[PDB]
Amino acid sequence: SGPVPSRARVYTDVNTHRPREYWDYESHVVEWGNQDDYQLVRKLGRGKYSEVFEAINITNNEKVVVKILKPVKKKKIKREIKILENLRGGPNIITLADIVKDPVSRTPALVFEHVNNTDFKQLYQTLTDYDIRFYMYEILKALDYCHSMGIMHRDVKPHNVMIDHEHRKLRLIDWGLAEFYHPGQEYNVRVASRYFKGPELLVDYQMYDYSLDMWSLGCMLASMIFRKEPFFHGHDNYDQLVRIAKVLGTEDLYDYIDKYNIELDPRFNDILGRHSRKRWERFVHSENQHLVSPEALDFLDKLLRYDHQSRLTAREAMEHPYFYTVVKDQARM
Ligand SMILES: Brc1ccc(Br)c2[nH]nnc12
Ligand SMILES: Brc1ccc(Br)c2[nH]nnc12
Ligand SMILES: [Cl-]
Ligand code: NA
Repeated sequence: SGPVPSRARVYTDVNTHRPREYWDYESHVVEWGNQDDYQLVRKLGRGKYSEVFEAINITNNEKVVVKILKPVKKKKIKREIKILENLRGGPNIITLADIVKDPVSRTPALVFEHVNNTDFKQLYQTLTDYDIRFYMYEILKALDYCHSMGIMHRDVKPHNVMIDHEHRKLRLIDWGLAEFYHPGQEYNVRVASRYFKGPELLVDYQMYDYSLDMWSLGCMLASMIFRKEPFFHGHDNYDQLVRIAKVLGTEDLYDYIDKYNIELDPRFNDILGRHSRKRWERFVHSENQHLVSPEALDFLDKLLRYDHQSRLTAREAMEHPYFYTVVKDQARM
């Protein structure tokens, strides 16, 4: 028999209740602007799918970020545009300002309202306890928002969090792997960066949901409170599940496999072995103990579960005692 079907615990049917045109990005008609409205100033970065530049809008002299898309399926480009348009104005979501083509090359580009190219990866191994809680809460605002809008990011990692530490402002960027959640849809498991991949991706369980982002968030949290980058340090996608199994234990892994009737790749048969579930105290030492509290460990434990349905939702996470002082200070301000 096949894998047991799965549904999101929250925001299950939000796209069903929308007009077709909200989520049917293949049918979306883009009005392409003129990249000659922008002059590129300098290169910020370069991923697999894009080169990113600081630029000037010559019309209003405003600084913007231009993301030149490396050639790719028209389908992926419409998906990213539609998701960015749907989420525009959401808390801690990057703002799409324009969609343009170079008049000569006809290469498509996305124009975003300016953010500094200071990613969380550059800052997140040097934060105070309070600032980890503060920025984690800001990321949760973006995730609860996109999940509530029927979208999963699928590439949550420190590089995709841009932070202005001076102004205590955060933006979740790079929506190029994001998808719409539809109940019963089987998704591509070749998403996310190795160290942040949820167990569903690693065992090829395709009927996943928003909870994938909550695993990635747990990987980030573990890295930061333990000063261990990355927390799960696999050599490849097979060894990645072994690194998880040595922490979360094999009993819960095989119970998860059984629960969803997952057909485990035979490569796993000799490498997973037999491992106890480790107490988090095992990762605490003199250099990180100031970042680790009962609150932090209780919260982390409820993000890093094999069973995607078990993980906290973004809103449940925001309700956790770990954030009580952040929530109190926000109200005060
Ligand atoms: Br690097 C970098 C900086 C700002 C934005 Br907005 C980005 N989007 N993708 N990569 C980005
Ligand atoms: Br990095 C970064 C993040 C969020 C905001 Br809002 C920013 N404004 N300038 N630079 C920013
Ligand atoms: Cl990263
Ligand atoms: Na401590």
